[PDB]
Amino acid sequence: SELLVNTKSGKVMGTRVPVLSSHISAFLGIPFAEPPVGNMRFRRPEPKKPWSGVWNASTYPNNCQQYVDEQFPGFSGSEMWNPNREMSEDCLYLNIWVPSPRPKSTTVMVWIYGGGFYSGSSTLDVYNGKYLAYTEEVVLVSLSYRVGAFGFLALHGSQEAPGNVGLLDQRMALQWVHDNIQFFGGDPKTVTIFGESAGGASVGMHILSPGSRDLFRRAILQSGSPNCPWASVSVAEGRRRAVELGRNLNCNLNSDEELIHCLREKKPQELIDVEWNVLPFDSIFRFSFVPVIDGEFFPTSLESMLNSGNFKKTQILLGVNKDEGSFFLLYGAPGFSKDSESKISREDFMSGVKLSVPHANDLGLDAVTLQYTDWMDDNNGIKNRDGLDDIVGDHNVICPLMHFVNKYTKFGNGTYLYFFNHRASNLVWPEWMGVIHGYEIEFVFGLPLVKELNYTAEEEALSRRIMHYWATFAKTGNPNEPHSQESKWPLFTTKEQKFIDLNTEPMKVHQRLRVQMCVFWNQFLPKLLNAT
Amino acid sequence: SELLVNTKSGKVMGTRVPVLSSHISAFLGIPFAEPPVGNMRFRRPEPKKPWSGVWNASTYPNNCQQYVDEQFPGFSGSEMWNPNREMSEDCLYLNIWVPSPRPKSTTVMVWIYGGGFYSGSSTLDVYNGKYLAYTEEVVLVSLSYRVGAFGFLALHGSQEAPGNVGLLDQRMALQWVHDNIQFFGGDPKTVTIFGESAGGASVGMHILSPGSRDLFRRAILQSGSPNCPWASVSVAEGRRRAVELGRNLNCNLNSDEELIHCLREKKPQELIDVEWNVLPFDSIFRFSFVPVIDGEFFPTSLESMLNSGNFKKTQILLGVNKDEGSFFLLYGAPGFSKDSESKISREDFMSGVKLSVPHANDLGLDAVTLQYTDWMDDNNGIKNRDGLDDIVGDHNVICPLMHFVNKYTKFGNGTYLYFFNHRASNLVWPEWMGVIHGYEIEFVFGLPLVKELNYTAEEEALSRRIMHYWATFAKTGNPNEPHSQESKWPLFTTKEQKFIDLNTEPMKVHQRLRVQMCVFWNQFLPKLLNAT
Repeated sequence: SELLVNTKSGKVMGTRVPVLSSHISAFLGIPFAEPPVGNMRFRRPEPKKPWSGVWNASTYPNNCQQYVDEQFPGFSGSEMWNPNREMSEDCLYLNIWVPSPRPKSTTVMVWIYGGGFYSGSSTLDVYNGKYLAYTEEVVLVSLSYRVGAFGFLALHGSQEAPGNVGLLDQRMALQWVHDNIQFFGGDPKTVTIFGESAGGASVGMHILSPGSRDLFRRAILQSGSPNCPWASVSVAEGRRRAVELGRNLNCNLNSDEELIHCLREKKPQELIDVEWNVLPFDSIFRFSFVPVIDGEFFPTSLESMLNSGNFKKTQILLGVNKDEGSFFLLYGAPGFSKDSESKISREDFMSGVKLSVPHANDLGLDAVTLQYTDWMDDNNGIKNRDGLDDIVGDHNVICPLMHFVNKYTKFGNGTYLYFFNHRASNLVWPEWMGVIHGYEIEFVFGLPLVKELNYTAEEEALSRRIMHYWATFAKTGNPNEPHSQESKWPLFTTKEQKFIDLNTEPMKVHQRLRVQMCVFWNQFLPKLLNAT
Repeated sequence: SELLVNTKSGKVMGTRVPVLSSHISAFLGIPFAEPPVGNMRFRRPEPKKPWSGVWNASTYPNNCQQYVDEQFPGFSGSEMWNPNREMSEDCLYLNIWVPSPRPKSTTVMVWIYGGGFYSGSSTLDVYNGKYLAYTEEVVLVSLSYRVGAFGFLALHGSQEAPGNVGLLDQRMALQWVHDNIQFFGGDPKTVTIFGESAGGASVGMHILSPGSRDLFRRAILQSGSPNCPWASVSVAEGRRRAVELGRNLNCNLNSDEELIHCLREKKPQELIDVEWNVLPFDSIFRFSFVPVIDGEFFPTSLESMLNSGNFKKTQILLGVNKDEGSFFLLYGAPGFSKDSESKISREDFMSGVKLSVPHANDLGLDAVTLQYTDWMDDNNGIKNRDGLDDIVGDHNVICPLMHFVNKYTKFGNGTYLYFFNHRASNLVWPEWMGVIHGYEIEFVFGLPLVKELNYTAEEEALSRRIMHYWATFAKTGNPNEPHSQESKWPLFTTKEQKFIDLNTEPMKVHQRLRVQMCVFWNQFLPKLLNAT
């Protein structure tokens, strides 16, 4: 039977699903690790033990225990990101969408969801692999991993919570795809991993980490890179936050064993209720438990790794959205509202800068303010709003990704850069938010192809172009069709630095994506903060 | 007789001179102080002793001993600024141009020449007061003062070279105009002092210095203000340079008396041959002997004086030229040439920045470079040239003058700001230099009215407009005609910050003259250099 597959872990029974008035196979909730419950909490994942009989993979699995956004109850705009399944510590499963008839050895794409390392699910509607699997004829895999304290608590030195166990979760899932995807029709030597936000940062971390390098061929990074100021911390800050977490739940803090044991006796929702109380600064776009430079998963510091060429050399495709920061200002900076134009005063602009660059001294806050203010129109509320918006995006997503791409391209075997600047017509968020963080995803998974969702005809055309780029790149290492007549997505080179805009208009090639600001955030500010 | 005048110092015999096919009286070389020779060198000026008989004031006086530019022998462009008379330490005289018939009590204008405090003469062709005296019907006075070491050597604490004796020279001349201009038809209670470069800085210093405040009514400052980074030094740096000057001429340095006496036995040309060897840094737009904050001429520091409103409150008219820096880059920065487009490479751009902001640490040099570089076109030789040009002008003339005008307007009784951006058609300097430092002067003195000099018809029209502005302002405190139908030069206010462009096109009002950069040079950089 086409829905029956025999893997090295046991037999699996999938289910047939309808897609664009046709059908494909889906194997949902296949386990790749033992349930990390009880004494296993905070610990590294263990391989799932083989099972007898047939595993029923016809329904989605549970979602990892996580913080749930309730800033706008009912609002589809925000709930479409919340977990749509029972949350549980027993969350390590993966989903596979296979074309029909089953391929013999086709291209594989493994998706890693984002969520600031504190949230995210593989079962969201936006992440439905069937449209893409169907339209491009590839085996689509989406894995899951532990987030929040459950996946990133770090007490370096002990083996009960070494840290980065959330990244080890992903590596585990990748190891399974490597050892079993062949039985689903996929080609293990042609797997592209791709992600967004924290997922984009994760993809960049497997490219850097020696233990993960051999498990995939190519990589796609969307709005996120490993060297982002929010994606990692030192073992010291990791330890400092683990302790404070324990202090918030009144735990015996005499020793790591003391602390860990107390944290293991706690109910999931208790660690989550106080998780945000451990951040060192009053800030925006920063998260409690994230990856930590431990000397294992990451040999040395990320910057020296990028400078020494110590990382997997292959082809990569990456880019960012036009308005990456608006989402965090809405939820955290004073002055912004979901229901108003949110024109910001000088007062709130500067409060926003303090919140966006939390680690900067007064001299630094002054440098940032000067760099993003038009003194010929300093009280223009719309200019201060977009100025604040640019700051959060540049400092957190764009300038860090341009540093990675420029360092990578020096040792890589091919780079393709995009800039997504199209605001979907059916967006429910206000206009002042623009091309929002995470909304390029819907085009990548092809939601515009389904009429009932209500996208324009040009938006569906865009979705197919992007789906063909990602897929054609996953198969060949080049987003372009060999002898096509269409426009060519030029290659990014250390010299020319070309990139393309991605919208519903005739393709246009550009150069030096936001250089002015990137030089400020990557060369000047770091230096200033260090000398002072 | 109309050419005979009896002053409180003695009788003076002037001469009739032709101007625009007419005539006016001229009293040239009237002395206002005793010849500062011999033992009087470096000492404060003494009032000229009355004389019997008639003083012959029909020919220009000598020029103060000074450095003479020989960078372009023959070149009119540079020689028109060199002394056109025998140089001599006996240089303290003043020139008066009186309308004919002699007025009874008309407006007086006293001109103070510029020259970086190391050069300058009242007898240059460009400074001929007859055209202005004639055209606007005002008594025009041009004084002289000692420059270089002769007028600014400062050994604070001693009375043999207290410092600022060059400013005391000007004050002396002003005291004479105050006590005698009435006998020439001028009104002593309506004297406007006005100057350019070092002269503009001098005018601003009489506005600040308690001893000079009562000697004039209004002031006009062109391309220069008291708080310019090149116009003054501390008593310590003044002392440090006086000593080094003495070290260069092998003088006994055991005591001030030792040093001063040795410097007095030296021939004028000997102090001038080594004058430039005392600058602390390799620099551009910096001069050896300039005014010094001594606690006498200047009560406290200039910044606290401007902040406390401690200065003469009256009306002032000031402005700057579009390309104030090009002249110093040509003579001192590597890459620039009088005979080429001078496109600058990245190498020379940065060498230029090091030369322009001599007192900045590496972090500061980086801030400046970042603020003036277009990273989307960093190797564009024309952009690096104009970028360097903007830096020198902004840091040395424009941003400092905007700080003064903004501080003054808070306690003043009226401010009028201009931006001169018209390049004369007969300029002999290359085009890349633009609207050069000191070339608005020719329009102020009305040289465009004399056909033989070869100016366009619109240039002569501009010269009359400007001459009427300066003169109408000198008489009333407002550059505009009471019930005129012409365009109005708006008043500059702390709130609106309006200013006008001054060229051959229909007047246009603007706001916040170069705010972006002015905030950088006045608020951020100072702060950065102080914290680091």
